[PDB]
Formats: sequence, C-alpha cells, structure tokens
Amino acid sequence: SNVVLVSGEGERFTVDKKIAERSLLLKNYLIVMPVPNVRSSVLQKVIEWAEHHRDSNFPVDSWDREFLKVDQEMLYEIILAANYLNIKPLLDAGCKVVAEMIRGRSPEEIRRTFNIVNDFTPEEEAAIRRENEWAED
Amino acid sequence: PIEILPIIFQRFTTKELVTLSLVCNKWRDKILYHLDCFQEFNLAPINFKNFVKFMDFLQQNFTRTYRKYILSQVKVSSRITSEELRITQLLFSKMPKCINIERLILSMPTLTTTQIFKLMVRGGTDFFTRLLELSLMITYRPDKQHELEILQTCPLLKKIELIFVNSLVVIYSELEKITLICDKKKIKNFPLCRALLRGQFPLLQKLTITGVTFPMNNQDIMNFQWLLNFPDLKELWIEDNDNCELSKFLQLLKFSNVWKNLEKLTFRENKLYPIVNLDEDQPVTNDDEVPSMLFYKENLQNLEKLDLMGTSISGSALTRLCEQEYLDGRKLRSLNIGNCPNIQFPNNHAHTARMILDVNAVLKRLSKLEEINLSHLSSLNDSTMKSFIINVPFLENLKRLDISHNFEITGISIYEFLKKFQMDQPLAYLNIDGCSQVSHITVNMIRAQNLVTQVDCVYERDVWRKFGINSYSYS
Amino acid sequence: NDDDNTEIIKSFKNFILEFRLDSQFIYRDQLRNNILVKNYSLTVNMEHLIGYNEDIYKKLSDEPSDIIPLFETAITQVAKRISILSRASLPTFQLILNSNANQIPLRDLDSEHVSKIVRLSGIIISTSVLSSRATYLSIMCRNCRHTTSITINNFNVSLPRSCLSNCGPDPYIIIHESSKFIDQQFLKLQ
Amino acid sequence: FAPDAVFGDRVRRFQEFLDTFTSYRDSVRSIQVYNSNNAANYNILPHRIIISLDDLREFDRSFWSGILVEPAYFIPPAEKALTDLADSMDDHPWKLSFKGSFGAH
Amino acid sequence: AITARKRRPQVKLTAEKLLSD
Ligand SMILES: [Zn+2]
Repeated sequence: SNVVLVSGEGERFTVDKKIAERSLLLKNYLIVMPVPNVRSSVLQKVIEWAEHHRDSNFPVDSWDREFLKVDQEMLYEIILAANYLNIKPLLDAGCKVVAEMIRGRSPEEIRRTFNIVNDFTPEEEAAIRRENEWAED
Repeated sequence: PIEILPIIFQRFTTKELVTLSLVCNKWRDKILYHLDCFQEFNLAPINFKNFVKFMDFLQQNFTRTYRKYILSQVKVSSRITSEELRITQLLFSKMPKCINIERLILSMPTLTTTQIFKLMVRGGTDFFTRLLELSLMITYRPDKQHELEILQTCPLLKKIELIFVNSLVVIYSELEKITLICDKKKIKNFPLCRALLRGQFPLLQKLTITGVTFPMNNQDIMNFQWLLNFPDLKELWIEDNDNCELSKFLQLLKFSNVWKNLEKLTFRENKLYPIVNLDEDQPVTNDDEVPSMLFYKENLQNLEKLDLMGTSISGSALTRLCEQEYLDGRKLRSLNIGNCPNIQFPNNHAHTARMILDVNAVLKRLSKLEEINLSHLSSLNDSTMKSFIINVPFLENLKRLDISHNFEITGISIYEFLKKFQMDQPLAYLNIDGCSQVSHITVNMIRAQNLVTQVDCVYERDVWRKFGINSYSYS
Repeated sequence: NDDDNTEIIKSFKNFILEFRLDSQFIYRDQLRNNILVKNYSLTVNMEHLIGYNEDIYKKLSDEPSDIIPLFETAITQVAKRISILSRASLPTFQLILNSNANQIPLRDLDSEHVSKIVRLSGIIISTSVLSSRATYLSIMCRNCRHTTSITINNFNVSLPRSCLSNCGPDPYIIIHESSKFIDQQFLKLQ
Repeated sequence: FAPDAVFGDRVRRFQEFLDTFTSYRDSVRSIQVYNSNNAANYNILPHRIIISLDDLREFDRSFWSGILVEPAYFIPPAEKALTDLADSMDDHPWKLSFKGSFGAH
Repeated sequence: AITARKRRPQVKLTAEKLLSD
C-alpha cells in the first residue's frame, strides 16, 4: 500500500512506502505524512528521483549528473532541501554534482559560477595566498 | 547549511580545497573552520619555506585546546637534500601536541636512522609514540641498530615500511605488517637480523623482505630458523635475498608445522643455485621408531597464491608437490613459476627426467586456478605449448596468463592456444610484452576476432619488474 | 588535392571508356585484348588524347610526372571494370605513349625541357640488366612494429623519417614478402 | 588472413604427406642410423631430405602450389613437420630439398 | 612508492676534516 504525503507548500503526493522512506525521518516525524520543509517543484524532483531509484542499493553517478544538469539556483535549493528532513542519497548526489562543477575553477571562476563578489579586502587576499602556497601544485 | 559542509568538501582533496579557501572570505571561513575536512596531506616533494607555511598553517588553524583531530596520511619529502634535515627538524620540533598523525610517510632518503631517532627523541612532539603506520625511505646505518629502537619508541605501530635506499658509516604484539626493502647494491648486510631472530611478532600478518644480504656466518639465518618465530603469517614475500636459498627454505618446510595458515607464498632468489628437488625422503631413526612426520602438506595446504619466479625449483619438485597434494589445488588460484631454468615440458626430447614438469598431472590436481605466470620461461618453446593445448580442459578457471619476455614463443602457439581455449568466450587477459617472435598481424588478428579481452604487445618493454605491482625489489 | 586527383582519374576513365572512332572503342578493345594475353599495359596515341579533350592533354603536358600515375590508375580501374565481375587481381597498368610531336635532337635537350614530355631518336649503344624497383613497399617500425605501406610511382621517394605513432632515430624497415617489385632497365642512347 | 592461424593445418598436412609417402620416413631413419653408427664406431650425412615435388602435388595440389608460389609461408611448416617426424624416430632442425617438374618456375 | 631518482654527490674541504688527526 502506497503512502500519501503533504508537501511544504500543501498539495499531496502518493508513492510506494520504500520510495517515501528514502526520507529517513519519515519513519518517526508524522499512511499519511506531512513534509513541511520541501517545495512543490523540489518535492516533485525528489519523487521522480526516487521513482527512478526505486530499487537502488545504498550501504560519480551517470544518471544523477544529467538528471540534475539544471538551474544552479533551484539545484542549490535541492542542496538546502533533503536535510532539515533528511534524504541521504540526494545529499550524495548533491556532493557529486557540486564537486564535478567546482573541480577546476579558480576564485574568479567560482565568483562568476556561484555568482558572488570578491568579499576579501584584495591585499589581504594576496597576503593569504602569500601565506598559503603549499597548496600550489 | 553550515553543518553539512564537510560532507560536501571531503569529495575534494586537501590542496584543492585549500585553493578553494581563496574564493571569498565567507567560504574561506566555512572551509577553514571544519578541521576534519582535512584527512590527507601530500607535501611530496616540498621546499623548506612552503613546509614552514604548512607548519604555520597548522599552528594557526589546528591549534586547539580540545585534544581532537588526527590525520590519516601525511606524505612529506624534501625538494633538496640539505633541506631534508631542516624539514624533518621542524616537523618533530613544532608539530602541535593535541594533533595526532595517524600515518606518516616520511620519505627522506638522505637522513639516517640515527638522525631520525634523535629527531623524535629530542623533538618531543610525542605523537610518534602514538601513530599507527610508518614508512621510512631513508639511509641505513650498519654501525647502530636504532631502527629497532623505532619500534620500541612507536608502540602503537601496526604497519611499518623501511626502504633503505643507501648505507652510511621480547614481544612486539602491536605489529601486523613488516615491509623491508633495500638497494641490493648499497646494502651489504641484513638490517633487522637480530630483531627478527631474537624477538617475536606474534600478530604479524604479512612479511616482505627484499634486497637484503643474508650473513654467511649464521646458518640459523640461512636455514630460516628465525622464520619459525612468526605463526599466523598470512603472506610471505621474499625476493632478491642474495645469499638465501630455496633449498634451506624447503628444509624448514619439511621439519616443522611452522604455519597454521599461509594464504600466499612468494619466494624469489636471484642467482642460480643448484637444482632443488622436493625432498620427499622420510627418514627413520630406526624402523622400530616413527618415521619423521613431514609437514609439507599442513604447511602448504592453505595456499591461494604460490610464486616461485627465478627460484631454480625443478619441474619434478612441483609435480611432487601436486601428486602428494601438499599443494591443495581446491584453494590454489594463482601460480607463478617464471624464470625457472629447471622446468622442461613433456614434449621436450632433451632433459634430465627430474626437471620434467607433468603439466597434465599438475593441471588435473589444481584445476580451479585463475592466474598463471610463465614469463622468462624460455623452455616454453612452440612444441612445448602443445602440452598446454591438449590440457585446456583442465584450466577452465584461468583468466590471466603471463608468458611475456619469452624469446622463443611464436604466434602459432599463441593463436592455437587461444583458439582451443575459445572452445571453453575470450580469455580475460594475456601478456606477451617483449616476445620478439609473436607476429604483429597475428596479435592484430587476436584483437580483431576478439579472442582475448585485453592483450599487451609492447614489444619495446625490456623488463618485467614493475615496482609495487610485480616486485618489491628496489629499482 | 585528392579531390582534384579523383577528378583527373575520372577524366581519364572517361577517355578510355568513351573514346571511339568509326564505331570501335579502340582503347576498351586494346585494354581487353592486352588483358587476355596478360600484358598489363595500354598504348595511348596522344593525337587521340588531344582530340578527345585538349584540357586533359594540357594537364598531362604541363606536369606529366604527376599526371601519368593518375592515368595509370584510371587504366587499372577500367581494366577491372571490363575484365572482373563487379560483385560476384591485377597490377598497376603501365601507360605507353605514341606520339608524332616534333622531335628534339639529343644534343638540343637542355634545362628548358626538364619534366616535359620529349620525343627524340638515336642508336642504343648499351642495355643493362633488369634491376628491381618497388611499386609497393610493406613497411614496419623496428621498435613498436607499427605497420603501414607506401605505394610508389617511378617519376620522382623514401621511407619516413620517424614513426607514425619512443621508436629511436631512424625507425622503418621493409617487409619484402608483401612488398611488390617491377623490372627496371637502363639504356644508353647515342 | 594471417599465416600463424593456418600453420598447424599445414603442419599436419605435410605430416600426413610424409606418413603417406613413407620412403621419406625410411630416408630420415636411414640418415639417423648411419650417423649414429658412424658416431659410435670410432662421414656424417646431413639432416636434409629431397622430396619429389610430384609426390606433394599428387597428395595435395593446394599445398604443392603453396610451396611453389608462397614458400616463405609453406616451407617452414613443412620443415617443422619433417623435424617432428625425425623427432618421432628413436634417439636439430631438419631441412628440405626439391626435385621435378617445376614448369614455369 | 618511489623508485630511485638520481642526484650528484660532492665533496670539499671542511672544518671537521681539517680538525681530524
Ligand atoms: Zn614505432
């Protein structure tokens, strides 16, 4: 029998119980379950992820990285999701995609990528680099 | 979400994360504040001033009243020989007390044992008592036995490696793996000789001694009398130990149930000692008294991997190991007999009968084996390969076949072997590097018709001893 | 470059297959009749080549050392098309030229005639033995045994200087079993 | 096509040829016993056989024309088979020689 | 682990040697 959820915006969803118990806190918080933190679009992405990974085993992923090749801001809102109500495989997927994103990028590349300013006083950024160089390849 | 950030960061490695500290002041703090995101360091090589700034970075960030953090791998090596001393001095002088290096790889070739010992003693950053694994690519000293005192100094040590790149002039329950590697040209004695014969290392799982020179003055060493000290010894690897002999080793194996369990044995003497036959003589003191129980079976009954490359074992000795069922077969999975000049196959008309290998008997005995190595086995001419062709039905488990650096074997034998093997689905992997007689078109046919999933044909590869992978003989 | 070479080859294929006088396809017939008696060559009258398409003769006479091999290639393709069934082997056909152009006496030939087609006459004073020249070299690298082959046309050749992907300084050797050769003779004309 | 894949079949066909025309087996053994006698008796016959090429034609025309037109791929297996025959006789590579009816060759 | 890489040894007059017997 399939469990009926309530999203963090209000509408309902229905999936098989193992699909729902990809959320690890669903076993305790409370065939009906409110899920107060998760956005509608995000909870749909959570559901369709779990509906692909119906039978996946958990004790880099080809399908996740293209499944999540999407808007940076909504994607980071998935990073902000899945944790106040814990959904661990999505955290693993998130780590994988953000690491693959970050891997080659300098400070200025990261500034344009994550869309942020240089928040240092720049001579202090120079100084710390000048105190940091064992990280140089 | 400040709490989950280590899970994100640890997907990316230390130096790279440290560069990521410079993206912005915020993320600089977000990274820096989580000390456990650091679990490996590679300072390999490094110059002195950058190592100063590394030590300084620890002294600023990792300095904490809480006695918490530990580091799982610290590789350090100097860019410059003189600065080797300066880096090591600073390391043992200024390492923060509250922080424990788990595994130290102090690759410092110029430094001597004595100097390393002194730097721990008078450096006094006492983690070196408390680390778990150690490695020392260092200069040996024959004049003093300070390396033994390292073990005495480092009671928590489970895995120790020493790579004595050069020379200049009691119970150890903790230990689990001892790897001793030497430059056979520079090292002209045996470093741990007193320690190994006198002490016991009762939990020692793996032992690996290469390049050392056994003393002539000590038959207790030469007869492997010390080697009785180590029960539970899951694996023994022993290679290029110039004054050892497989004969003395087999004499040990005859006359004690020395090991309850060896999963793997690997013996490789370098120079050609005279023929060793399996010494099946079971003497009687009197026929009124017991024949001496021969412990070859119960010693070798456990083996998965047997490796005897270069060891002058005669072909009959190996057949007797199989006919006696001293080698178990039901448990054996990988056999290496390469470079053994005393092996001849049954089709050879030129022989002395006790050098013959009866491959039909052998492959009947130990049929489930995965991996064979016959490299440098010059005796494996094309005619002799016919014996393997007709014994294909007995080697159905075989996946990996090394016959490389055979200067005789034509592509004819290769092809018909793989073709009859195909009557078993390709062979998984085959190595024929350096085999000057395998025709390039034949191996291209092997690829094209897909008789082997992978086959290596680097004709130009002069040598076989890949360090770490195939051998622990040094360089 | 090989697009233009393909067009030259097609032009010559059309010359063989289309050239006709008084109801007879003289070059198709000559090529077949030569194939039956197993001489793999064709004798071409350059009056006919000029009459067919003078642009072709212009290409040939401008640079015969590049164009003669392409004409020979065209002859091979037509030879197969008129003597081997398409979808149920021959060597590279020699091109022989007949001409009535004005002769240059042997003493007048000089730097202005280099690489031009030339017609002359004289007395043969000597004939050397049949040396062997390669038409096709099977080749491989001495170290990594990279295998390749070089087709050769005898109008002005070498082995490659270094391997086509270390292999050492001068790495290629010939494989004589799968290489192909032809007779070459020297004559001295007085 | 690669020569090694057909070497074994060529070997056994020349072995069947030598078994069929047993005068060559008799010649191999005659040479061997002559050499053994002269070695012990204390002048040596060579390890070489002349095969009538007609015999090889009448046995197998394909192998015969292989010897004629592609000897680099057909003489080594024939000499291997002959060496194996000499090995099969009781107690060094043996070589071949040819006679008869070469035709255009 | 690291198979050997070469370096050039060197010797010069020094105070210890100058203070030897
Ligand atoms: Zn090459």
